Amino acid sequence: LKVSSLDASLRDATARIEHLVQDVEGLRVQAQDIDARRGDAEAALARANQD
Amino acid sequence: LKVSSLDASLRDATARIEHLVQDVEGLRVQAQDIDARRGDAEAALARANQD
Amino acid sequence: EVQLQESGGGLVYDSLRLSCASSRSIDGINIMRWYRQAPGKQRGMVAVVTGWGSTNYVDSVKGRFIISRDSAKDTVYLQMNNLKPEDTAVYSCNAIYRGSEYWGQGTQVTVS
Amino acid sequence: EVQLQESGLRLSCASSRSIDGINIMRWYRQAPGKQRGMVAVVTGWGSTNYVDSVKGRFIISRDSAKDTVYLQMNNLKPEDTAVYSCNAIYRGSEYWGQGTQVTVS
Amino acid sequence: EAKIAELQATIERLTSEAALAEGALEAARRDRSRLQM
Amino acid sequence: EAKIAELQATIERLTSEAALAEGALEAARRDRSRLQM
Amino acid sequence: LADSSAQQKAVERRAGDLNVALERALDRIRALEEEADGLRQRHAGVDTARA
Amino acid sequence: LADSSAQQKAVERRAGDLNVALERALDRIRALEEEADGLRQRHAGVDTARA
Repeated sequence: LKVSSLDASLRDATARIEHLVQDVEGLRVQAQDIDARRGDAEAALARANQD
Repeated sequence: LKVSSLDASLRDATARIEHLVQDVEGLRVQAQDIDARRGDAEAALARANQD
Repeated sequence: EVQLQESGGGLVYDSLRLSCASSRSIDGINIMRWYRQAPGKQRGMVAVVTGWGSTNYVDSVKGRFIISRDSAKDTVYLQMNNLKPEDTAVYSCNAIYRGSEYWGQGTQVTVS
Repeated sequence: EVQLQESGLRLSCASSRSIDGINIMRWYRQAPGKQRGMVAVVTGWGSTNYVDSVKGRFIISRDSAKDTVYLQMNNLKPEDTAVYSCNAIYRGSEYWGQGTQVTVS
Repeated sequence: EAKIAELQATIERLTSEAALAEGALEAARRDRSRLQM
Repeated sequence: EAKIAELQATIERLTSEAALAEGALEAARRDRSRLQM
Repeated sequence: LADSSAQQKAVERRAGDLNVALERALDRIRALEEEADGLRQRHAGVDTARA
Repeated sequence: LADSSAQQKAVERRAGDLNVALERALDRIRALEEEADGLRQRHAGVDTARA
């Protein structure tokens, strides 16, 4: 009984692991998207100040 | 014996999932901070365009 | 999860009362129904209440029971009347909430 | 007032009207010398389940367009040989058709 | 409103046949528990 | 919309439970009707 | 501003709706895990009494 | 307008997170339904064997 239950629990844990790894990598990528927006915004602020 | 080994691996995996939970929550906060600066920079763009 | 406390009990030589109160989501259950749980043998339903008042029953107890809600204590009223004393059984009341099924603690009553 | 005419390893029925305006409908199996028995259930959702005997065996599907429901026989062992009749439920009513039979093997 | 009424009625009936089935099958339990025990 | 979602979930619950009852008890008919007649 | 507040309200509504959906789906996952557990112990017991 | 579009950003982001999580939750409901079906099949076989 307890090998079966512990086995199911560890399958749960594994699945949550790959899902959350995908989440971590996706939020990293989305963070670089925000970073690119910020860079463009800084360039726009620069040209705005000079104008 | 299999229960012993698999319980050990489950302990290791739950340690890993806790650490990666810490990582993902931290990255969520960090993305939040960059988002606030995005808002500030876009507002500065807007006001400069107005001027 | 919704917890369920019940009532009832006693022993006399025709009528007795049994109502279980839910722990949360008061008036938050569509189908509620008690099951009879006789010893040894398996478990089976006795009466139902929809979310709104209609009440089908088991043929074994038609007219013998009244089942009726009470949103005051979320205690559907499973009323035991004109009991034939052989009909004793542990009584657990069920709740089907949000597609999930929640079981009571069971209660045994007998008279005569 | 609804009529469920039958058809039909693949069998179907058509309703009078209002498919998917028709809530829960199911099919029933009449083994000979036996009494009534439910088979499989489609809902308005497309939520679906079978009975344990035919679990894995049969497959059921709804076509919203042409006022119909579907049952497809699968890997049948003759034991399921019976006469089948397709059922539906409408605002608290029975609705039974004429049904049709299935044979050995 | 119309759809919720219709679905309520389907709950009604499905509950009714559930009751009848569970009843006839409790009767089956009783008779056949005797007839094997 | 919440009410229709709730009641519909209850519909699936009833459907599944009724199917389980029908299955077990058709099996009871089969088995013990053979052991009796 | 009219456009932006419209989008603000719209995405807020959709976020609340999918919040309810996540709550109910997580409750359903908990229910199914409990049910699968029950299957596990009772199946073990039956398969062992049959031995 | 600045803070309204900031709230737009934040709500849209957390709404995307809710949507992907609900995707996962529906997927896992599907998976637990499949495994419950597998337990049903095995547990019907090792119930007929017991009979």
